[PDB]
Parts: sequence; structure tokens; C-alpha cells
Amino acid sequence: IVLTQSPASLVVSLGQRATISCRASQTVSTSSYSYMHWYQQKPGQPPKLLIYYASNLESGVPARFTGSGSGTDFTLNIHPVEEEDTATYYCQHSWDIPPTFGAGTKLELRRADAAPTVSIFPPSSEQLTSGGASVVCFLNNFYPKDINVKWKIDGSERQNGVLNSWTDQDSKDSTYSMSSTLTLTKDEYERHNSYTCEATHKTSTSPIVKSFNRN
Amino acid sequence: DVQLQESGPGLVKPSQTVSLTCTVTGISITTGNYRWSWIRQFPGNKLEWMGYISYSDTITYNPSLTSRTTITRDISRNQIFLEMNSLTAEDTATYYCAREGVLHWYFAVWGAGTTVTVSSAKTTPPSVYPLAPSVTLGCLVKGYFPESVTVTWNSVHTFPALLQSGLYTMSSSVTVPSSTWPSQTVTCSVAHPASSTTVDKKLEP
Repeated sequence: IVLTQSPASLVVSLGQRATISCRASQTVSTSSYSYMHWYQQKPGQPPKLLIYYASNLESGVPARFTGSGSGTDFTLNIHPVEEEDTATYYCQHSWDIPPTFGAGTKLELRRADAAPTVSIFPPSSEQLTSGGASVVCFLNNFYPKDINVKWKIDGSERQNGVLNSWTDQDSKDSTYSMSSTLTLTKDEYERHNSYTCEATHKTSTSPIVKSFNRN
Repeated sequence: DVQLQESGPGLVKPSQTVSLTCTVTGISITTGNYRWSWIRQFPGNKLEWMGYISYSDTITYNPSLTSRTTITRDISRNQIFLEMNSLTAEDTATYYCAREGVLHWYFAVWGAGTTVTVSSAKTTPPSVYPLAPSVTLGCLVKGYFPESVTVTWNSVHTFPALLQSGLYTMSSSVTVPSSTWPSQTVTCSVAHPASSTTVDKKLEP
């Protein structure tokens, strides 16, 4: 039995309703009991059981979580959603062997827009000694996740050798952070002087520009 | 409370065998009709149930695994084991032991998980570069393998590791008030247990 979960991701404001569906392949209800279970998983942590047998709340789980459905259609409702609810939610059936899991539904929390805090860092002398040159820009604690980061060397834009990395939504403040790394050889790095990372984000009409000179 | 702690070789070469242990504390694995399952999670977060052993030593497997996995127990050590041979890179995952819910076939108490990487690549310790200019500081951690680094600072973001020609890179930042640093000392301690290495890089102005 395969379980399909929709949607792939959900964006919800604090206090609002989150609705998650799990579609089976066959009935999983014994006319009375339904063999459906729900889990919550936060990054770096094991899944946590929320609901067992379609509708029963596990001890120590808040009543904000409600499970429902029968036959082939099963629903998890989170009402109201709180900031600690940012997680991936899984359904799972215990109808035949093996028990199988849905693919998961990512729940992100909506919050007020926040501008990034931008910092730029030259390569360390220890990295330069070993032959490489990574220039690093951190863009921290922003919302929404959508952001544009461009690198300029000596005033002109650059593209090759840039690598970006995003954190998961922070469970405390619902913001995102990202790292942007410009990788170069020492030779390339030494034969240029100014280095700039420019963040465009919906929170300001003017971009955030951080720079340093190799002197 | 009841705690389950998994352990086992993090890096195993392909073809060979993975052997994991789950030590339970706070309840006996022979008590009161409970069942104990092994569950793995692949990169990309798919979950796969592997099998269970009951309090009375009954074992049932996932039929797609029965040919190459064995689940056993040592009740005198309150331990459960998972053995799996004929390994491919498809077996790289986080492996969990779980106590099943009282009515069975759902998973109520989970262990912290232990990651197994199936690869032929050598173990390589990280190089740690300080990132120095409120004030934001950081450390870049480059060229290590396998994945499993933790950074701690003496307000923190840990960015996920990126693979690049066999070696991982990640970075971590910390923010402190501009009176605090460089007056006080800030140090990023980076641990890489696969190489038994720790790097304590102090941030210098």
C-alpha cells in the first residue's frame, strides 16, 4: 500500500488552520478502527508520533492536532498553528506488512517580512597559505526565503564559482539564513582588489551592499 | 523515562556488513508485550520500516529486506541488534530503533538515530578557517568526509554541508555585541568524530 500526501509544502500564518491530506491506495479501515498514524519531524530529530489509529491523540501532544478520515482519505488538522509547528508531517498505515510512510508535507510558518543582516569575510591567511580563496557572505535572519545575492569583483558582476546554502526555517523566530561562498584560486584572488556581495530582497527598495578591499 | 541509544560504525565500505546496536534504558525489552522496530530514513527523508522483534523474541521483516538483514537481541544487556550485509550506496541512511505503540505497528518512542554512510572513499578530517571581519563571526569547514561535523562556539546558524568532488564543506556563523568581541575570546570548536578530530579555532581581529 502506497500513501500519497498533498500538498508537498504548506505556508500558514500563526493562529490559522493547517490542513494536510493523506491518500492511500486501498481502504485501511475495519469499519470501526482505521489503521492510520501521523508523525511530526523537526530537522536533526527523529519523528514524533502525534496521532494513532486515524484520530487518537498521543499522550503529551496538544489538542491543537486533530486526525480524521476513513477508508482511503485521511486528514491532519493543526488548529491553531504555533511557531513550534514548523516541521515535516508524515502519515503511516499499519494495514498489511510492511507499514509504509507518506513522503511528508513541509509546513512553513508565515511571519512579518524581515531584512537580512549581511556580512562579508575575506579568505583567511590560513586558507590563502594552503592555496585556495573562499570569500564568504552571510545573509542572516530574513523573511521571506526569496532573496537574490550577487557578487561583484572590482565593480563588475561575477557568476562562476558561487555556491549558496540555506538553513531551515528557524523554529524560534521563523526566519531564514543563507550562506553565499565565492570560490577562487589564490592567484585569481590576489590579482583583484575589491569584493562585494549585494543582497536584493523585498524588504527594501535599495539593496544591501557589503564590501571589503584586499588592503 | 525510556531512552534508546543507537551505536555502530558510521562509515562502512560497500558490499560489507553494517552492524548496529540499540541499548534501551528505563524499561526492559522483555516487558509487557512491547515490540521493538528498526526504521531507516534515506537522504531526502523517505522512511522505511525494516522489521521488529517482540518482547518474546518473535521477529518479522520487511519482505524486501528478509534476504539480507537479521534482527536479534541480548536481553542481559537490554540491547537489540540490526545486521545487514550485501551493502550498496542505497543503504546510506539514518537508522532508528523505536518502541512500538501499545497497539502495535506504530512508533511511539524513538532513539536519536545513527547515520551509516556506505562509500569507498577515505576518511578525511576537516580544515577549519576562521571568518573574521553587533558583529558576525564565522568558521568555514572544508574538505572533510564523511558527513558528521558539529560546531560549537565558546545567535548561531549552521548551514548545511555541500558535497563537491567527494569532500564536504559547511560553515557556521555567530553574532555577538561589538563590545564583547574582540575584547572577549571567541572560538569555534569543530568536531569530526569519523576522524576523531577536534579543531578549536580562535577568532582573531
